This record gives sequence, structure tokens and C-alpha cells, in this order.
Amino acid sequence: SMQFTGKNVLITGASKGIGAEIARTLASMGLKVWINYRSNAEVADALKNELEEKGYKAAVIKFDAASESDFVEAIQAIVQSDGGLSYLVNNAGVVRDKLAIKMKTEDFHHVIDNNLTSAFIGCREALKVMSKSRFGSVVNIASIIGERGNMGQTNYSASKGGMIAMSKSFAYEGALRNIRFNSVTPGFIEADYVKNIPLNRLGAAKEVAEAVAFLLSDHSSYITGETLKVNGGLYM
Amino acid sequence: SMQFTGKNVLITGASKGIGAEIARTLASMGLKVWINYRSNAEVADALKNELEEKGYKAAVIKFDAASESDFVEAIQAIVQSDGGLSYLVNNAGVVRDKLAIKMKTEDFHHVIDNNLTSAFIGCREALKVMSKSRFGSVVNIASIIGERGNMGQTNYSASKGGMIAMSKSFAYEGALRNIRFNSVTPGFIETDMNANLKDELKADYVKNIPLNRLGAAKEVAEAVAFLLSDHSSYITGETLKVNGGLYM
Amino acid sequence: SMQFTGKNVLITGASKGIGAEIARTLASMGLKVWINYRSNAEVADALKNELEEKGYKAAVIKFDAASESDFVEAIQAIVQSDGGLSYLVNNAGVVRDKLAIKMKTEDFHHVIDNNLTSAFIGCREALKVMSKSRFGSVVNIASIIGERGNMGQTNYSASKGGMIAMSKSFAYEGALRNIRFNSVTPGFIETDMNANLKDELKADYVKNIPLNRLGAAKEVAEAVAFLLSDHSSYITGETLKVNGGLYM
Amino acid sequence: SMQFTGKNVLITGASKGIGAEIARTLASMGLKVWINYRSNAEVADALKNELEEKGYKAAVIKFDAASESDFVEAIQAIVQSDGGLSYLVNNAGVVRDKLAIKMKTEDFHHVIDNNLTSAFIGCREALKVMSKSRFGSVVNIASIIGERGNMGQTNYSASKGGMIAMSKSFAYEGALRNIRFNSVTPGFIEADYVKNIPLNRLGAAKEVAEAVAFLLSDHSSYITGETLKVNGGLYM
Amino acid sequence: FEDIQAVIAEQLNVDAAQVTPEAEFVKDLGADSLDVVELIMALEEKFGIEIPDEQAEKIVNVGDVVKYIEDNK
Amino acid sequence: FEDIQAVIAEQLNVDAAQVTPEAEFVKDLGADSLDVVELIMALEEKFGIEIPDEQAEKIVNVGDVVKYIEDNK
Ligand SMILES: NC(=O)c1ccc[n+]([C@@H]2O[C@H](COP(=O)([O-])OP(=O)(O)OC[C@H]3O[C@@H](n4cnc5c(N)ncnc54)[C@H](OP(=O)(O)O)[C@@H]3O)[C@@H](O)[C@H]2O)c1
Ligand SMILES: NC(=O)c1ccc[n+]([C@@H]2O[C@H](COP(=O)([O-])OP(=O)(O)OC[C@H]3O[C@@H](n4cnc5c(N)ncnc54)[C@H](OP(=O)(O)O)[C@@H]3O)[C@@H](O)[C@H]2O)c1
Ligand SMILES: NC(=O)c1ccc[n+]([C@@H]2O[C@H](COP(=O)([O-])OP(=O)(O)OC[C@H]3O[C@@H](n4cnc5c(N)ncnc54)[C@H](OP(=O)(O)O)[C@@H]3O)[C@@H](O)[C@H]2O)c1
Ligand SMILES: NC(=O)c1ccc[n+]([C@@H]2O[C@H](COP(=O)([O-])OP(=O)(O)OC[C@H]3O[C@@H](n4cnc5c(N)ncnc54)[C@H](OP(=O)(O)O)[C@@H]3O)[C@@H](O)[C@H]2O)c1
Repeated sequence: SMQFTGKNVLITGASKGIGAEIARTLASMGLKVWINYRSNAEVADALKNELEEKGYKAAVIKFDAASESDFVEAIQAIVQSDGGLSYLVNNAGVVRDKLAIKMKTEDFHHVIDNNLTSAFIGCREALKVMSKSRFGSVVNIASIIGERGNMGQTNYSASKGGMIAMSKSFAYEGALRNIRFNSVTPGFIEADYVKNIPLNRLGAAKEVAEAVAFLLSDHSSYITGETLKVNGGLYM
Repeated sequence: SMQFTGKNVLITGASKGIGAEIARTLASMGLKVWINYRSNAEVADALKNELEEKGYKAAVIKFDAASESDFVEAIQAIVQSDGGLSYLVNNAGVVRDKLAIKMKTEDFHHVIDNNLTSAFIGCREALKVMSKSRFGSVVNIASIIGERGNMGQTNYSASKGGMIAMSKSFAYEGALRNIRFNSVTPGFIETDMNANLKDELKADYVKNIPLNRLGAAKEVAEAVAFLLSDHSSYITGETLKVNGGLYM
Repeated sequence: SMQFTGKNVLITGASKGIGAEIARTLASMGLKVWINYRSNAEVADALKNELEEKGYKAAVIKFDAASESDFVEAIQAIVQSDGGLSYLVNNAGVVRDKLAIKMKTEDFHHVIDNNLTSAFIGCREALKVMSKSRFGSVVNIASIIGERGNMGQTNYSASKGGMIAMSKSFAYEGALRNIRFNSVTPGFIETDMNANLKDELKADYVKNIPLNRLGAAKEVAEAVAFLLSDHSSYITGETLKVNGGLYM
Repeated sequence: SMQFTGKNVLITGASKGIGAEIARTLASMGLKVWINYRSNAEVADALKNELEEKGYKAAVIKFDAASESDFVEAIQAIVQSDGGLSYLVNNAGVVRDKLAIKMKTEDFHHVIDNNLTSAFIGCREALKVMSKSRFGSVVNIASIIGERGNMGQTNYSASKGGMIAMSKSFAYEGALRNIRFNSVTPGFIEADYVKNIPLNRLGAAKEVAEAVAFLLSDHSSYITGETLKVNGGLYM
Repeated sequence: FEDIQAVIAEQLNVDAAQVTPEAEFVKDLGADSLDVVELIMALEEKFGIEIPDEQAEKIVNVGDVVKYIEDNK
Repeated sequence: FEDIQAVIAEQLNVDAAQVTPEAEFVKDLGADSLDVVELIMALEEKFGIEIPDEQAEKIVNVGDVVKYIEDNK
């Protein structure tokens, strides 16, 4: 457990994987989790059935991370459900990995608009909602690639690295009302590459979730604009 | 001067300012420069005429670097004209600075496609055309906000940081055939982007540069030249910083 | 609170300031803390008495962390007392700030052996004693000048940067047995190092922190706690930054 | 070739290897090189015999990089030979690589005092000599290890990383009289590790030398406090 | 006007006597920037609908907000 | 004194009339820091030998450099 002065969190793309279990962890710490799905709701409902069976608070929502009006409408509906929003985890992510010579401009705009523009909308809405309350925390999930780069991921790396830089800029803008923006760059998360990780194992999603939790927490209070490398030593 | 195995460079958005200086600098070092212009070609044309009256090889070309097909056909035309392209400088950049709460997504995409996406098209076509000669140097013009971040600069910061990360990835993709990609992070550089700016907000930056002065576009240009030259033949994927100490 | 598989931590130079807060913070989270003191033990002893009257496990210990043999014997004594040592925080730090032209090498070595060398001895003995249980977390207290650099701060900057690089190397050496090393780069932290400092030079920093405030030692302490806890079980060799935005 | 507003350079540990050929390159660009040796002079003399046979200007000097008085006396003697000093290349470097458990405090102080303290002396002397002239450039040779770290090099990595941080601080102090301080981190310089370098080859010493030359040059005029990664992509 | 006085004065800790119709927000009422944008956004919370950028670009005094709001009423 | 006037005034672009024996270097003659250290170092170039830190620590006016130099003569 950790302190959380805030009350609820919204987690984009949280029906499965990492997203699902940031929801699962944050709810275990007493926060109301807003699990976002984009296509099916059988799995997102199953997640909050697991949650509420365990006595935590969960609630699902449908909206495309890429869409400004859908995301904005949503954030609005959560504000008037719960009387405001406290924390955001910009998690929605997709890849289309190709060599550059085999990659077109659409294979690039997809990953940009769908990995990066979503996070821009989210952080800007964060500024908007959390200003009166003078409090909040936002965490963008980035990658190790947004830092070192990878062969075959010219679009994914651009999207993440831009996310990190923008995120620093959002931290600048949100500090004036006591809002923290930070970034988490996971390494490889669950086998050739294991030899390259010093901890000699694939990171589990619960570790990335607990890192996000520390960042949203009040144990990160003077931490803004940082980029938290959760890679087991894969990049230093 | 410096020492280049290559012959020709393409420099996007090189009609004025920083890009104009990179063009002059590489022209004076024996390279044949391909100045690029989006709209008014009078300024560009004047730059080429200056370079040619100095006895240098220069030539103007008009695409929108954010347009894929335009960029591809102009690089194809350059290959057909000079028998190949050696060096690329992705310089095209625009800024729209607004607070994030007043910023529409149009103002985000504007900066993303202009500053980031054009660089992607340039790097890919550079791979394509330099693959065969297995030789090449590309330099993307990022910014210090691509690294540090800034206020009212969410779109610009996103574009520049994406540029740096994607440039690293391109260094990996093209290293095997000796195609080197690198970046440059200028500090406060006294060109058109910065002229119209509050004087007491501008004197706030001279405070934080240890070199106590505004950087000139020629000083960015010469670092770009060094990264293109044969001297940096073992430097790929570096994000060389030219801010006079404003960031370290 | 947080969640620690370990039982005990050794925190060098924890009698007052930041180190005092890391000690309080870990004591309140169920860990048994070993406060360290170089000279006057009255302050340390008072800190332990405070922690124990809160119903916490604390104990004071006196080495000079720059002395190899002293450090080794005190860690050996801790192992003999508690049956092993789980966590380490290399916090001992001193500053002598002078311009480089007035700085003797005595003033360089002073800061090097106090701030850098003690951390090395701590990290090595942590490897030694945590190797057998194959579990452990060490956190070195670097600084923002370890990253950014500063004026009149050549010795301090050297020591902190060396700390970060050496801490990365220790992360490699100890990763295989699940011994994680990490670092912390605080910004302006309102403890004894900074109290006696020009007020109009000190208000020059509030300008450049976006959070618009001086950081408290407890806020550094809780980040240290998170890096020690079981939450960061996949984080080794990170240089986590706690400067309120002063550096990004 | 490149511009050099200055006149002479001093290069510590320049009898062989990298050092020898920074001397060899800088002299090829018209600068007077001061080749420093510490033990034998047969090789340092041989270097300047190669140089002056080729029509460049070279001159040898004997002084321990680790010694404050020896280094200070020297810099002084070069100032009154040549009427001043323009550029410095802090190059002297030694390693003693061991696992940490097999490494003592002396195996660490050797590398610190002998890789790091030397560079401190050099940069401080640089401040001292070059202040009146209001001009100069200093370049410290660091490493990739001073950046990412290596297993078995806990002392070498500390020395280099501290060198880089101090060097940034020297850049702060020297900017007030127009003196630039910068750093060069070479990768692996002349075979298991070749697979890890993207350029798929060991870097040659001439490349590190030409990087140092660009940094000392007037093509680096607004470049101070930077850390120039000459690693072929090994670390990004 | 009276209500506009009160709301702008609440919005940035300023006494009602400060707000004279030619009191600039930054040079006079002492405001940063985002605070002004938020003031505007606050004044659209009295439904002056999207007083457009063109007037955000043209606003600096507090008589400046009587205009563009009685216009967009 | 006259020569000390001239050399300190040369050292940091200041008119000889500025240097009155209680003219502080930073608050009055307007100096940064390193410049003062260098002034001192310049005054040891007239061989006042190592006017020691204890006096560097105690120096701020220009009557302050008549002292410690007529002392260390
Ligand atoms: N797993 C790794 O190795 C790894 C490594 C580094 C970082 N990361 C990052 O960590 C985060 C989670 O990764 P992950 O493994 O969960 O990816 P994942 O396993 O594919 O799950 C990502 C989720 O994001 C969703 N998403 C994409 N665009 C969306 C949008 N516009 N609106 C809503 N949801 C959207 C996907 O939705 P759909 O179901 O519609 O696809 C999916 O639910 C991402 O930001 C990813 O980039 C992952
Ligand atoms: N000055 C600084 O402080 C600073 C520092 C960091 C980086 N830089 C970089 O410097 C570069 C330009 O330097 P500058 O600041 O001096 O800017 P500038 O004076 O505006 O020069 C920018 C040029 O790029 C052109 N351009 C923009 N988009 C283009 C496109 N899609 N295709 C072709 N040309 C295009 C311009 O547009 P028009 O046709 O509209 O004239 C203009 O000629 C940019 O990449 C910027 O990102 C600036
Ligand atoms: N405050 C900041 O802004 C800031 C930010 C960056 C990092 N930190 C780090 O904070 C740590 C201490 O925090 P502080 O700034 O609050 O300093 P402080 O108030 O001086 O606390 C430093 C403590 O470390 C002790 N110590 C020094 N050398 C020691 C040694 N060899 N063995 C044992 N103890 C030793 C002290 O010496 P005595 O016996 O002489 O009391 C003192 O108790 C340092 O590592 C510093 O490098 C400070
Ligand atoms: N080669 C690589 O792979 C590599 C990698 C990264 C960076 N570097 C760095 O690049 C620089 C040159 O490396 P290198 O390959 O030339 O090392 P090297 O081949 O061993 O040559 C280094 C030279 O430094 C000299 N030196 C050491 N301490 C000295 C002192 N106090 N005074 C004078 N000379 C001293 C050595 O002198 P002695 O002859 O007395 O030993 C030797 O002449 C060093 O800073 C090194 O750390 C090397």
C-alpha cells in the first residue's frame, strides 16, 4: 500500500496486460479505477468482476484514446460521476514494426496518432480537470525504445520519445497548479533477449504497475518530469 | 574547411535562417548544396545566387517535406540529376507555441507533421538511395526542448523528442551499410523563430547560458558539417548538443 | 507505508538532515535502522530515542565511512548482531565549494574520499554480505550537480558523477544475485548544507524550479524507500531524479 | 584541416596509442603539439621524429599527470616557451579491472588519482593560463563506461563519470572567460564485443582524435559541457 | 460589471478596488499567463460562448472583458 | 595607493574616480567573483606573496587591499 491523497484514476487501454494490472494494483491501494476498453467489454467486465469480487472499486468505460471528442467527453463524465478526477495513466499503446524501407507513411501515422496523440489529449485534459483542485498526478507509459531506439521500430520509437519530451513539457505547465507529469520506460515485459537483461529475466507487469503507482503516489511529491527506467538494467 | 567523401547534400527548409547557414557552410566546403523552399522561392534563389557568385555549386528545389510523394520524387530527381545523393540534413521545422489548455489538436498535428514526419520521410528515403553506394550521413535538426522540454512547447517538444528517438532507430537500421544518422540540439539561436519575442523574457535566457551570448546559425551549421564530414565516421546515433551550456 | 522483504538497513551519515529523514522514514515502515554518526553522537542518539519512543527499531553506530577497515568491521558487527544486512543507503556527503583557481587538491580529495570513496566501500561490502542471501537493495545519494554540473562545484560534481557511473557498474556486478543498486539526484533540498547561503542567490533557484518550492528531506527519503522496497524489484542501475523539475 | 584560432596544444599521456595520434592529427592541422610522456622517451621522441620528418611542429615533455607540482611547473614552462597555451587534451588513462569483491581500496585510489585527479589539475591549470587571453578549449577523454558502466570496472567507471561531471562544472567556470570544456567517450578502440557495435567494427584511434579535434576547433564554438559519444552506436 | 469585478478578483487574490476598467491584468492586477486563460475560461462558465481567440488575443484590461462578453451575449 | 587604484581599475573596466577606499568591489565597483580572485592573484603579481585566504576571505573594499599588502610587504 501507499498514500494517495487523490481518489480515482483513469487508465487508458486497461482491459488486458500491463493496463489491466495497473488497474488491478491501483484498486488494491484504495483508489477507484476507471478501466478503459476500446473493443470488447467481455474482458474489461471480467477484470472488474475480479476486482469487485475482491472488494475493490472498479468501473469500465468505452472510448477511443485517439479521438479527442470521445476522450474529452469521457473525462467529463468521470468528473461528474465521481465529483472530479485525481490521477491519469496514459497507457494506450500499439506497434507496427517494419524496416524503414518496407514502411509507409500510414504505418507511421497510425503509431503516432494512436500512441502519442492520445497521450497529448489525456495530459491536456489533465491540466483542464485538475486545475481548480490544484492537485494531481499523470504518468505516461513510454518504453526503453523511446530512449535507446530499436531496429525495425522507427515509428514506435518516435512516438515514445516524443511522448517523453512532451511529458516533460506538460510537467512544466502543470507544476503551476501542483500537477506532476512523469514517464515510465519498461524494458521487455512478459526469449533471445534475456541474455541482455542483467537481472536475467523478463520483467513482470506488476513491477511496471508498482512503478506507476509510486509515481502517482505522494512518495513522488517532488518528482516531476522524470523518466523512470523499469528495465532490469537493459539500458542505463 | 572539412573533408567529405560525399558530393551532394539535400537540406530541407534551407531558404533562410539556420538552414541558409548550413547551406552556405557546406557549399563553401566543396559540397554541391540543394537548397529547399516551400513557398516564396525569391529568398532561396537569392541564396543560390550568392553561393554561385562565390564560385560554389548550389541549386534550388521545391517540395513540401511533409508530403511523402513530393519528397520521394524530388530525391529521385536529385539522383537522376547528379547520379546519386550523399548527405541529408533534415532541417525543416515550424513552431506554434500556445498553452496546452488553448492548444487544439490541429496545432499539435501541425507541428508533428511538419517537424517530425518530414524528418521520417527524409531518413527513409536516405536509407533507400544511400543503401546502394553503402555510404551516407544524415543529420536531423532537433532542439534543446527535444531534450529538456519547455512551457507552451508541448507540440514542439513532442516533435523534437520523437525526432531524436527515431533518429537513433534509423542509426540502427542503416549502420550496417555505413549510413550514419545523428542529431543536433541547438540552444537559443538568433534566427527568425526568435526575433519577435519579449525582450525581458529573452534576457531571461542570457542569464542561463554560461557563454553569455545568443548562438549564431553558422555555429549550428558547422556542427552539422562535422557530423556529415568523414571525421565523425565512427559517430552514429549521437545527439550532439550545441546550446552554449544552457543544457548539460 | 511500503513493502520490504528485508529487515535492516545501514544509512551512513544519518544523524541529521536528509539522512535523518531516510532513517525515520524506513523506521516507520517496519525496518530496523542503523543510524551512523562520525563525530557528535548526541544528535544521532536523540534521533534513535525519538524513533524508539515511537515504537520503532533503531540503533546508532560510529564509523568514518571513508575508512575502509572501520566500515568493514561495522558491517561485520551488524551481521553478527542481526544475522545479516538487507539494505544499504550510501548517504554520507560533504561539500567544499570554492572556485577552481582557489581550490587546492586537498579540497578535491576531501570531497572525493568523503562523498565518492565511502560509497564505493559501502557498495562492495554490500555485495559481500548480500551475496549469500542473494537479495539486497542499495541506494547511493548522488546529486543534481552529479548530472548537470555547477560552478564552484568541481570537486562535488566529480564525486557525484563518479558515484552514478560506479553505481551503474555495481548494478552490473550484483544483478545476477538480485542485488540492485540505484541512485537519487535531489534538487535544492532544505537541509544544513544550504541554510547558510545568500538569500538573493537562493531566490535565484526558486525561479528555476517549476514546483516553486524548496524540497524537503522527507521527500528524498520516500524515493529512497521506494528504491529499497520490493516494488522496484525490476529497477537496477536507475538514476532517479528528485529535483522538482529543476533538471529534466 | 580545420580552423584553430589557437596556437599550441598540450596532450597528456601522448606517447602511444590514442594520445600519440591526437598529437599526430593536431600537428597535421598546423598546431604545435606538446607530447607528454611519463616513462620512456624513446617512443615519444620517435613520435616527434615522425612528426618533424613530415614538416609538422612537435615537442616532448616529461611530467606525471598525477602530480600537481610537476604538471603545474610544466604548463608554466610551456607558457614561457611558446608565449602561452591554447588547447588542452586531458588524455592520461589507466585501468585495473577486477570484480568488486576482489578489489581493494588501493586498486580504486590508483585509478581515481591517476585517471581523474590528473584531469582536475589540467582543467584548473587551464582556467589559470587561459584567463588573460580570454580564449581556449579543453577536452577530457572519458569513456563509454563513464556513461553506461561495465561489470568489473567499478573504479574506472567512477573515474570517467566523475571526469565528465567535473568537466561540465569546469565548462561553467570557464565560460566566463570564453573557455570551452567538453568530453569525448570512445567506445571500443583497437573481438567478442564486435556484435554489439552497430557499425560492426572496432573504432580506430584516428576517429577519436578527429572528434577531439572538432571539439578543440572553432566549429565547436557554442559547444561547451557536451559529452561526445564516439562509440559507433554501442551506446545511445 | 460588479459581478465581473468579483469573479476576476476571486480568480486571482485581488481586492475589488484594484479592478478599474483600465487595469491591465499582468502589469496591473499582476497575473501570470495560464491564470488569464483560466480567467477567460471562467468567464465562458457564465456562458459567454467561446469568446474566440481573436478576443483572447485582444484582452488585457478588465474593461476588455466587459467588451466581447456583452458582445457575445 | 595610486598604482593600486590604476591596476584594480584596469582589471575591471572602472574609472579611477570610482575607487574610494571604502568602495566595495561587488556592491560598488560591480565585480563578479572570479574577477575578484583574479584581482587578488593580480596583486600577488606585484609579489605581495600569497596574501592568504584568511585575507581573501576578509577582502571587499579597495582600502582592504592597501591592508594585507602593506602588511605582507
Ligand atoms: N509489453 C511490452 O513489452 C512493452 C514494452 C514497453 C512498453 N510497453 C508499453 O506499455 C503499455 C502497455 O503495453 P501492453 O503490453 O499492455 O500493450 P498491449 O499488451 O498490446 O496492451 C495495450 C493496450 O492498449 C490498447 N490501446 C491502443 N490504442 C488504444 C486507444 N486508442 N484507446 C484505448 N486503448 C488503446 C490496446 O487496445 P487494443 O486492444 O485495441 O489493441 C491494448 O488494450 C503501452 O503503452 C506499451 O507501449 C509495453
Ligand atoms: N532558432 C532556434 O533557436 C532553433 C533551435 C532549435 C532548432 N532549430 C531548428 O531550426 C530549424 C530552422 O531554423 P530556424 O529556427 O531559423 O527557423 P526558420 O527561420 O523558420 O527557418 C525554418 C525554415 O524551414 C522551412 N520549412 C518548414 N516546414 C517545411 C516543410 N514542410 N518543407 C520545407 N521547408 C519547410 C520554413 O518554412 P517557410 O516556407 O514557412 O518559410 C523555413 O524556411 C528547425 O528544424 C528548428 O526546428 C531552431
Ligand atoms: N541538501 C541538498 O540539497 C542535497 C542534494 C543532493 C544530495 N544531497 C546529499 O545529501 C546527503 C546529506 O544530506 P545533507 O545535504 O542534508 O547534508 P548534511 O546536513 O551535512 O548531512 C550530511 C551528513 O553526512 C555525514 N558524513 C559526512 N561524511 C561522513 C563519513 N565519512 N562517514 C559518516 N558520516 C559522514 C555528516 O558529517 P558530520 O559528522 O560532519 O556531521 C552529516 O551527518 C549527502 O550525500 C549529499 O551529498 C544533498
Ligand atoms: N583504448 C580504449 O579502448 C579506450 C576506451 C575508452 C577510452 N579510452 C581512453 O582514451 C585515452 C587513451 O586511451 P589509450 O588506449 O591511449 O590508453 P593507453 O593505450 O594505455 O594509453 C594511455 C596513456 O596514458 C598514460 N598515462 C596514464 N597515467 C598517466 C600520467 N599520470 N601521466 C602521463 N601519462 C599517463 C599511459 O601512460 P603509461 O604509459 O605510463 O601507462 C599511456 O601513455 C584514455 O583516457 C583512456 O581512458 C580508451
